[PDB]
Amino acid sequence: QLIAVDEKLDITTLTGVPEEHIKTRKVRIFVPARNNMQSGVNNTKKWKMEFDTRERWENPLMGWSSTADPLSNLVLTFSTKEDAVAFAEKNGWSFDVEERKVPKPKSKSYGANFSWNKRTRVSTK
Amino acid sequence: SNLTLNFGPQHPAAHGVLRLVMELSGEMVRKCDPHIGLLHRGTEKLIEYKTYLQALPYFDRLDYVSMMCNEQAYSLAVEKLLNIQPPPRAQWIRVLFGEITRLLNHIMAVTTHALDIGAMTPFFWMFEEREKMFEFYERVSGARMHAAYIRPGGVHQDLPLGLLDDIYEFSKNFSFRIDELEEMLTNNRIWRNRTVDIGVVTAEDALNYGFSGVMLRGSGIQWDLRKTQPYDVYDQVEFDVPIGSRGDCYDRYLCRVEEMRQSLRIISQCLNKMPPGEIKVDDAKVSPPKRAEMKTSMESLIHHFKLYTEGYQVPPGATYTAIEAPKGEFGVYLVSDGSSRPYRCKIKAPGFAHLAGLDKMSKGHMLADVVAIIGTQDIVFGEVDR
Amino acid sequence: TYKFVNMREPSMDMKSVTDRAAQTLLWTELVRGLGMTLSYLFREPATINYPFEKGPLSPRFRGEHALRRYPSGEERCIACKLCEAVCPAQAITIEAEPRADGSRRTTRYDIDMTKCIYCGFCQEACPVDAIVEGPNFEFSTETHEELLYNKEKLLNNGDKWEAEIAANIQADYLYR
Amino acid sequence: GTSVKPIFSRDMNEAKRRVRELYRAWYREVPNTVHLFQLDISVKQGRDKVREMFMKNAHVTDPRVVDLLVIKGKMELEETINVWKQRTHIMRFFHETEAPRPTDFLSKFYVGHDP
Amino acid sequence: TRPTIRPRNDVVHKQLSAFGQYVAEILPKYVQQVQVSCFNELEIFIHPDGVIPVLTFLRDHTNAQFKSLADLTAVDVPTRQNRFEIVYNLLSLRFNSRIRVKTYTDELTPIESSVTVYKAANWYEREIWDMFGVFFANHPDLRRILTDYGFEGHPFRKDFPLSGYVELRYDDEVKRVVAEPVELAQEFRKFDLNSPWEAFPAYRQPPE
Amino acid sequence: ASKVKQDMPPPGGYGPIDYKRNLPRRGLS
Amino acid sequence: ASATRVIQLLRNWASGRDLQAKLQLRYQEISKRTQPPPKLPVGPSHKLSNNYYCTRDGRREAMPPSIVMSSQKTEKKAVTPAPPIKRWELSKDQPYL
Amino acid sequence: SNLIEVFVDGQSVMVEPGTTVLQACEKVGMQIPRFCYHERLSVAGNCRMCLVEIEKAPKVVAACAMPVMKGWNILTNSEKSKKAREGVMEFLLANHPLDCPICDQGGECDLQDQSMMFGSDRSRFLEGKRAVEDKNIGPLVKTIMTRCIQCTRCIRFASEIAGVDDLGTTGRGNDMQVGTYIEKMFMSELSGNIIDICPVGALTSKPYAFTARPWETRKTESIDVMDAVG
Amino acid sequence: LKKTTGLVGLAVCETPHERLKILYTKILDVLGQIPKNAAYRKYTEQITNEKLGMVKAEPDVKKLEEQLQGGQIEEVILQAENELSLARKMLRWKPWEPLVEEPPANQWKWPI
Amino acid sequence: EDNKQFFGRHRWVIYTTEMNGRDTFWDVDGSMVPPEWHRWLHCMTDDP
Ligand code: SF4
Ligand code: SF4
Ligand code: SF4
Ligand code: SF4
Ligand code: FES
Ligand SMILES: [Mg+2]
Repeated sequence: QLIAVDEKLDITTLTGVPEEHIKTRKVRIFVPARNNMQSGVNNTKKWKMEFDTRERWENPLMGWSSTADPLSNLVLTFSTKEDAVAFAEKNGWSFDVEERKVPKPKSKSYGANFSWNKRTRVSTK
Repeated sequence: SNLTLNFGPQHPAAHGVLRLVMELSGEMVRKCDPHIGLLHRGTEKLIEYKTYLQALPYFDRLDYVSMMCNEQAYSLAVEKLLNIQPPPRAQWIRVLFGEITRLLNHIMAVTTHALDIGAMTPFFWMFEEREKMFEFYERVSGARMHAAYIRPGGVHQDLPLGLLDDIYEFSKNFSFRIDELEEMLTNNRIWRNRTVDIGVVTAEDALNYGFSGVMLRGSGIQWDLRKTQPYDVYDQVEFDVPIGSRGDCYDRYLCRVEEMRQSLRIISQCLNKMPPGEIKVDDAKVSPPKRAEMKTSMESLIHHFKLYTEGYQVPPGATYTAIEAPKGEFGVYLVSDGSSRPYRCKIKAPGFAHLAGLDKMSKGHMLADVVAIIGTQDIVFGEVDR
Repeated sequence: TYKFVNMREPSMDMKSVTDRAAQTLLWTELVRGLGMTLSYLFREPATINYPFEKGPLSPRFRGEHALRRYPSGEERCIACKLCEAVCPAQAITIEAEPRADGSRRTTRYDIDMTKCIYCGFCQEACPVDAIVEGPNFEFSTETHEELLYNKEKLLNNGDKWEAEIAANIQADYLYR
Repeated sequence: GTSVKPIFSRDMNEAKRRVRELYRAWYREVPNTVHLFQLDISVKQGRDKVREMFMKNAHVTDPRVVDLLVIKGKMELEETINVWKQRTHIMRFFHETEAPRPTDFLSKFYVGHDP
Repeated sequence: TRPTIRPRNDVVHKQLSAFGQYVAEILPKYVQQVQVSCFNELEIFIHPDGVIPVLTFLRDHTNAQFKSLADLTAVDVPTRQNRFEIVYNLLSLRFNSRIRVKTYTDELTPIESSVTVYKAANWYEREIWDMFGVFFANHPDLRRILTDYGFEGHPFRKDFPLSGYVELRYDDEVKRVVAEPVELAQEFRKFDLNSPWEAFPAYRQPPE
Repeated sequence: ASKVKQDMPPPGGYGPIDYKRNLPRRGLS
Repeated sequence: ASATRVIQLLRNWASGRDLQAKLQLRYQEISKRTQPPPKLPVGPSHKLSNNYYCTRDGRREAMPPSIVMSSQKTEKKAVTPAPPIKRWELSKDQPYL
Repeated sequence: SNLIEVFVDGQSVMVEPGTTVLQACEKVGMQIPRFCYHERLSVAGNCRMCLVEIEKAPKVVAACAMPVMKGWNILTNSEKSKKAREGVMEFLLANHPLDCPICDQGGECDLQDQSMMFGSDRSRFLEGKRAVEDKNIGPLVKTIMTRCIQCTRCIRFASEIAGVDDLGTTGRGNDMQVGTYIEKMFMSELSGNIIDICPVGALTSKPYAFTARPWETRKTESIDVMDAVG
Repeated sequence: LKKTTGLVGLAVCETPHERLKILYTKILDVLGQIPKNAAYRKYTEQITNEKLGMVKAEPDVKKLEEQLQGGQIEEVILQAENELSLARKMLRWKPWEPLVEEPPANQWKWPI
Repeated sequence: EDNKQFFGRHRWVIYTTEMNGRDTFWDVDGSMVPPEWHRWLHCMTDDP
């Protein structure tokens, strides 16, 4: 009915991950920064979890880019920072978290472009 | 102790890569345990990693015997999630090529089953017709079997100017080939001894076990998705649904032959009723514009760029869409999260349930009876393993 | 609407019973099957004399890939990387830089023919008819490495097959 | 509290009992596996490999995780008994074709950028 | 609005809503939510303890005879506390209808196996266990079905890498096929295709 | 300003297509 | 084809049908491998005037599913998911095969 | 306090006086389409893309430059707003060159994305497009001025942020060109930023030309070391 | 009077009216043990009373078959047996009780 | 060509006995047809 387990959640032994990719990896939990080439903000809504970058080398034939770690393309998406922290904790990964960078509200005024005595007056349109 | 034997993967009657572990007393079968996953390529995760257009090619491959039907099922799901609608000519082309695909699958299923039973000649006779239908596929799309012709907005290209006439020429003669097959197989007493009262499944058990398609219709259940839940233009064509009475291999074989005849009927109706117009939905935000407009119009170039780089977004939601594929009810449960890549794509293939019920189907039978029962279930392992 | 396939009973009049007994004792239907096989024996076989004869194809056929040129000799490819982005198999690898004369051209255009699925999406996505799937299909190799095409191999393929590729495009570009 | 429901074992003791049952089963099966699969290892090698695999996750203190581990162990044992596994699957426990990765700082520094 | 837009069907929407209300009234102990999607698909979100009752009702009630189990799958959503979402799709031949049942579970909580209600689930549940790690309590024969023998991990998991962890090759020294850590000659190239502009205003979430 | 040319069935219709089974008697008593 | 008439008679008697009427091999009744160019009509939304996209936007009319019976929040006849399916008719074309 | 109550699609929010319609809308999560408005530059109001309908008001307003009045109900998804956005997008694409395959702004174009989201999908423009000659402003910023949409973002950035007044507009009507009017290099320690603010491929990076497409690149967040500002 | 009902494993039932009456009476008796406020009891009692009334008022098997909309009266008997078994199971389960547990805060929220 | 034969057997090629550098009396292959005759021979067109 209810055993009332009093242990911290830990599923590292059930996931089939080699211990090299559990004790050595360092995950990064963050809200991605806006692409400065565009003005849309729709890619800065959800939290993301990624892994540290590992070695990439040039494969002798065709000069392609080879890698040896399996978690190089793994990016997870979460609604909240607490959810990502819980996932990383229960999966055994050590994480670093960065707080969300929200742009502060500005004070825009069209009339300031034509100020009578202030420096904000524009010299062209 | 019962002798344990491995049937497949490298076996003539294993139908590809199926490992069957069977416990035999003598040649009696005590228990069949199918081992699958020898053709599991992780299609669903890969689909999760592609766009909606990029994932279309995977669908033909799930069942490589009736490739066009698979794309249509997927296309219907994406269209339902998109809340758009293909033009009438696209739908008529879809149904025509679906009937051609049903013909291909039935010929393959019936002939291979006969080959396993030991009747070699029928397979050779009908694969020339299969070659002609592959010619039709290649003419319409450029590939003999992996056309990727049916898209989630309609079809890719219009038919070449001399295709309907050739389809008519083939259809007006296919009946005699069917008749020769039936002459060699239907009334033969060896065939009846091999197939009658072998693998009998009751209607209630067939329903509970998840069977669909002929495996239902062979037990007397009056069910067909083209009649009860029609999708493209199937409510505008007339055909009959063959119904069995005994539930054995012989009834299912007769049902498949009659299904080929009815699909010839539907092909005739589609040939006579093909309408004019465009071939894909006239919405450049879903289907790519013509190559002539992409090179002259700025909006067309922008939409072509964004469709072939990012792909169209699909509004968030989950659907389960099923069609009456030649092997049974073929379904897809598609989950979208508002992105241009599907969040989840579960594929339901009737071969899964049929192979699951094979063990119940082969109770009290011999080894050759088990070979026959494997043949009669119309199993392809690309759709079983995914 | 539906029909039955195995719901007929035989008549039990003495003539029909005797006919059925004659069929059982004399193997009439087996003789009919033998006759059908014998009839197929005296027909003309549907076999073609490969390699001296070839099966039919169409202008839309997808075969070996090729990179095309303009009539002046300039390459059509501009390194827009649309084919690489659309490839379902991730078989295309592209690297580009400004040329010595300032043109936007590739320095690397690699196609893995063993990753490729020959779907033709690349020639659909291309906006300048640069990359095409040609008509050739007899290009089997004795080693895996020979199926890893670089830019030089694809350009040689284009130079070799242009005379037919242009005709095939001319016969089908109105359907696209 | 926590409103959690068990799989098989209510407490730690039942989980340990199931673990010991699984250990007995594997210990019994090892010689038959060595004979049937025609392995080139000794019975002692197989048994101490079983012990090592059991001890690899001896730090678990959650009865539910222990129950799931025992279930997976039963799955593997049933696969080995019925000869569903092949010789390659059995020898994949020994890593006979893998070079021993160094564990000290200096060798890792010499080899590459991977810590 | 006519040519390219999919047409709506109000009658089926009303029928499905009425039947969802009927089912929710009949089984208040387990039913948590009912939805009817705009393409006329009926979904019922229930509590994990009600998998056997609800399904049994939906299979046996005279007004709701769903004798066919079309599909049974799971969906992985890492951000939820209960990670996995179990989905049952049922088809009623008598009333020519389809219904969906949804429930939830985590990595360690088992779910009652529905082999007594539907034989078809027998393999389906196995598949779930193979690819998601969800344990089904009273399954007569639960084991891997699709993955390789002695395959560790559950591939259809969001944290599982696409190419896995091990790859196979024949080694001549030992004269067998061996598994070694995966090493790709060309790494899978990750594409960031998401547009930075909102596409559908109707699905906008409140910014809290 | 040319007309629209497309793959269409010929005016009227296509000829009838036989699909029913044709198994003669072809035997003595 | 080109078979001798005696061989034709032998084939017709052996098969029981007239093979000369329907041959599996194609000789000259197929379409020519070269065809005239097509014209391929445009479509419904190729108008210049009454063609604002917001009036033909299928993706933007999709809305989230209707929520009935949220748990958080008299006759009452029993209902079915749909009216019962009707019995199929027995194929006036060919009822028994 | 002194906050006023306004409505976005019938949803109540309280905003400071002097807040424009765009900021009030973005306080509820809705991003108004824009081309010439940059929150760190002075308001321009010329691209005309941010037009929205106020309830009971017959004329659409420029959301980037119109302060909200108390009680206004902004209708960001009304028929009038969508028609205004479609018309403005069509006018913007009337003279734009078909350069997307050769433009370095392929997957990062605000013009492309906003055409895909708020514009139409066809063209009824049967005339011939305009072409303007290219300018040379140094070895860092590459200019292809046919792609310009005359948003005057670079001019405002140079005037206010960079502090040099080299950039401007010459001519008028259709024949209005953004440039320097003389062979002058726009050289400044902040000269490169005009590449980022420019929403189209009119101004691009010259060292970066033709090397990559944005969907290919992996982005890693890091810290500058070239000075002590970090 | 009728042979070969059509479905495999379904046996043609002689005297089907008596069997149907017995099954419906048994269903009603089982439902009598369920609390009156339970919606399941009232709904299935209403449908069972309607079906029993239609069974009592039609002696012809074909006319009853058409009126029932039950699809091959043997199937009606099978459905009655299924409903009786479900009624016993539901009497054991007691699903008319209030909701056992409320889901977590964002369990069913999609997208993400 | 011989139009009296059925489709697939109405067009054929007799290969040369000596290609660029190798003797080809016995070892012929289908890759020796040049592209124009390749298009004609595969029934991709009606014109040589
Ligand atoms: S044919 Fe398809 S798989 Fe092959 S390179 Fe082109 S896009 Fe990629
Ligand atoms: S081949 Fe075509 S699509 Fe590919 S990069 Fe070159 S121009 Fe672009
Ligand atoms: S600026 Fe944008 S729309 Fe213009 S050509 Fe470049 S990518 Fe295309
Ligand atoms: S160059 Fe760019 S930033 Fe400057 S006015 Fe033109 S589009 Fe705007
Ligand atoms: S953003 Fe408001 S007019 Fe330009
Ligand atoms: Mg720019």
